[PDB]
Amino acid sequence: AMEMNYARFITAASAARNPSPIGPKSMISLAGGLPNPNMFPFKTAVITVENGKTIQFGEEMMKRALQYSPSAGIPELLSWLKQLQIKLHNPPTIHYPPSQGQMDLCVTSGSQQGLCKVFEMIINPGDNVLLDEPAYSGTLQSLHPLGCNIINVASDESGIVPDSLRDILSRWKPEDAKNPQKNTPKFLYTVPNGNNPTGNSLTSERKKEIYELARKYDFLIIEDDPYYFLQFNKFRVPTFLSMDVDGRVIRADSFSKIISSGLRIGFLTGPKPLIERVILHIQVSTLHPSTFNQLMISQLLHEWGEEGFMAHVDRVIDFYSNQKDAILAAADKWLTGLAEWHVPAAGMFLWIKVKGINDVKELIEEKAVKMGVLMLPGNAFYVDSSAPSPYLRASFSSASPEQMDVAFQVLAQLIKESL
Amino acid sequence: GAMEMNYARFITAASAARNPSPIRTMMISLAGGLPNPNMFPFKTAVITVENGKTIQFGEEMMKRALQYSPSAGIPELLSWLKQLQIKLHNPPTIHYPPSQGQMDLCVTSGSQQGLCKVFEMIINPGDNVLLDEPAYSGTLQSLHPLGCNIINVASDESGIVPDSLRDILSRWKPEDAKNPQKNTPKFLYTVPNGNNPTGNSLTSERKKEIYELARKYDFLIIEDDPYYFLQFNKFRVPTFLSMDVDGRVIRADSFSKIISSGLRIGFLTGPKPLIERVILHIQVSTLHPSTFNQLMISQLLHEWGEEGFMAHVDRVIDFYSNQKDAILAAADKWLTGLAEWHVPAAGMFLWIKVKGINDVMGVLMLPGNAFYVDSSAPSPYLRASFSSASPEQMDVAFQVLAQLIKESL
Ligand SMILES: CC(C)[C@@H](Cc1nnc(NS(=O)(=O)c2cc(F)cc(F)c2)s1)c1cccc(F)c1
Ligand SMILES: CC(C)[C@@H](Cc1nnc(NS(=O)(=O)c2cc(F)cc(F)c2)s1)c1cccc(F)c1
Ligand SMILES: CC(C)[C@@H](Cc1nnc(NS(=O)(=O)c2cc(F)cc(F)c2)s1)c1cccc(F)c1
Ligand SMILES: CC(C)[C@@H](Cc1nnc(NS(=O)(=O)c2cc(F)cc(F)c2)s1)c1cccc(F)c1
Repeated sequence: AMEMNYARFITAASAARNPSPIGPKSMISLAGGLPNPNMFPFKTAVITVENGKTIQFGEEMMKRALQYSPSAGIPELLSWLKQLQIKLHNPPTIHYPPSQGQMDLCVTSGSQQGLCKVFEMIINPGDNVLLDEPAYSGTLQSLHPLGCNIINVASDESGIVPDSLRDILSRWKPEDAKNPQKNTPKFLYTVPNGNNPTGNSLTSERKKEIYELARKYDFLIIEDDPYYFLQFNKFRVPTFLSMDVDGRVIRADSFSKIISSGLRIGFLTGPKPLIERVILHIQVSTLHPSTFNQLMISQLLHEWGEEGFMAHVDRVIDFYSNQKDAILAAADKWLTGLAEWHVPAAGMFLWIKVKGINDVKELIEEKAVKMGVLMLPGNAFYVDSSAPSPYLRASFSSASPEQMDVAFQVLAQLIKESL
Repeated sequence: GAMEMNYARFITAASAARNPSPIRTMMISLAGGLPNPNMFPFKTAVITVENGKTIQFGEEMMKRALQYSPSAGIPELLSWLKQLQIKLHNPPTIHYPPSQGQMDLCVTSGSQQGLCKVFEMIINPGDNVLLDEPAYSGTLQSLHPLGCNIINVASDESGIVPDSLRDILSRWKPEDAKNPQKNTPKFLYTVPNGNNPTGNSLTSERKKEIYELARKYDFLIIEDDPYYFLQFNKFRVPTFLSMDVDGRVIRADSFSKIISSGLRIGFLTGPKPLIERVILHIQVSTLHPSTFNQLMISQLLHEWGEEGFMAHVDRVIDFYSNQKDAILAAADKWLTGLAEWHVPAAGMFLWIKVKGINDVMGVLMLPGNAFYVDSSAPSPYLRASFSSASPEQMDVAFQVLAQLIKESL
């Protein structure tokens, strides 16, 4: 375990944040001075749940659900998720001292809130960041105003190529990480399972190689992993968090694809000194994630248990895997000869390279639309969105087999008559 | 008439660099990245509402509630709130061109989210900001890491004293507002009704005097108004927004004291170029406020109508006014000649100056220290909460406080 200097990953503004000058701690007991919840108009709730179950908010629970709650999340959700992270990832940092990157969790208002806060905590203008393009548009949109240089790491069907990362890092010496003025990268960001838009996932062996490069040049890994629970291989690949001997990994998990996107509940797992910075920023922004929505999820998860949760996840994977089977069969049918793709390892996107056409934006935004078919041009997933893209992101989250037949029959036509 | 605003002046390099999503460019569509909501385990909901009513999310409505939604908020809530702001405040900027500061509204994940993003949009390190201490601890905690210099404007039982502001601003010539080296204040922040922690509220005439100075030295007014709907006398004071002929007011409204604090639904009203910067920052952080929680509130507001909402607010004001009376009666009984206090005009707090002591359950009592920029400095003040203590609890709590004061003198 290498010693971490967390202060180098914390901006002046982030470091300046202080805890508020304001038995077992609960808002039920400690909210006497906060707004009186008897004034709130919602009184009880029943929410039906799959397999003929319910969640009930009685009068007391409704008052809690409608009241303020801690910035890091409700304690019982944090506690249940801590145990989930232990079971799934057994992170090395569980019992490290706080100052050495003890594993710490924060519930966030979506995972993207967590990620944004992490990026803001770290990045000064002119810092270098590593990621693999095509990358999620939200991440690129988030990094742009922070004024970092984004250095693109090559990727393939197995995600980031370690040799590319190695080749990028050879630009510095390892000892340059001790010299702020050398500007060695502050972090590597990646989506390690079912990258949006590619559908590609890292292997265990590559993750080990990337982790060791992160030690060698002393940078953080931001493991943005919203499709962790949507891997089609039922043996889930070990995560960067699971290898994190140094406490250099910040992991973002999301409920958005398995439980609800609209509830805006995700969570960060990472070293305590960095997670604390994020919590303090949350505390002066959203204050906390919706108490009501946390209680819906926390109650569901407590009633399910870890087995029930994982069973749910399995049923979600089964649905998306059948959808993947269907979209790959339409691709096989119509696009063989006219386009390239890999089988998605996780998530909900098929990434289609159109052969013999430099850009596909006109092909969609005039020709495909007019034929009642829309897919997404690839340009949005690069730092330079004006550069030509031969790629299309096709979602298999919703469309029927019949709809995928039509869309791809229509795409095949337009590819033929555009060559 | 209306002065021309240079909104660029109030937008950092970082905030100005924010761009909209290329997926904004947008029938069998495989283009979207929405997860399939049929996979989500919550299926329907029934939520009981005060005075006998129910709110129902059927199957389709539940799938919407559990799914991503627009960044500024759901259209039904946005339109209801827009019409609320037009009716209450008649903002002079309603029909201005977008670039001249047309009134815009965003639903936020609580009002504080809106305010934080506004502060972040505006402040470079070393900028001057105006506010009245004692101030909301959360605002001070938000401003500290941005590295602004907080200039304290004097205040009293009627809030900010315009003559202090006048005197403070006279340091600059008004032309200095166009000279970045002079570092004229970028904004004035205040809580105009029921200031946390003082309980004091601005008067109509002072608000007009403050606005006049804001125009002359060209600063924004950040109107943080979460106790607007807890005005005890029920004769509403005109807002800074209602006098905002220039589009220099950003207003924060909260549902935290009247509908729910825990749902994290508030709203931000302001000039479109500034509100757009806040929306773009939201788009890369929370994305939007919870769709479920927005729908709860929107369904409620629509079954109530404006009349149901105001009847609700009316009963909430009566409850807090009755609490104010009880805490004041407790204070009269136990604290006269040991302490001093003004009658709160709104909100949830009694601010108590303890006589003789240089520096300071049931009723939460917090030292005054937490409401100043310099929290290490001695404070003879206590902030006492009256949101929930019963009359018996107030009686005991102040009996105890009187004893502690007497034996410490
Ligand atoms: C919503 C606001 C009111 C809270 C949010 C908070 N965030 N973290 C907290 N930590 S705690 O007090 O130790 C705590 C831990 C629990 F597990 C349960 C509990 F009830 C209390 S309280 C707040 C924010 C800023 C200033 C302030 F005084 C209070
Ligand atoms: C979580 C607990 C620990 C807090 C509860 C609080 N009670 N009053 C508070 N006032 S505040 O920070 O100004 C505030 C008022 C609002 F209305 C909203 C808001 F976001 C913040 S915070 C606590 C702190 C100290 C002693 C104690 F008994 C309880
Ligand atoms: C109508 C609006 C509400 C939709 C429109 C969208 N449809 N597909 C998208 N694909 S995406 O950018 O790759 C994406 C995928 C996710 F799975 C999650 C995510 F946050 C973003 S964005 C929306 C949804 C979310 C955020 C947002 F800016 C716009
Ligand atoms: C809670 C009661 C006491 C109300 C009494 C009112 N005072 N002025 C009002 N103006 S209005 O144009 O009739 C009106 C009515 C609506 F139904 C909706 C709307 F947007 C505007 S209604 C109140 C609200 C806020 C602060 C306060 F001091 C008093």
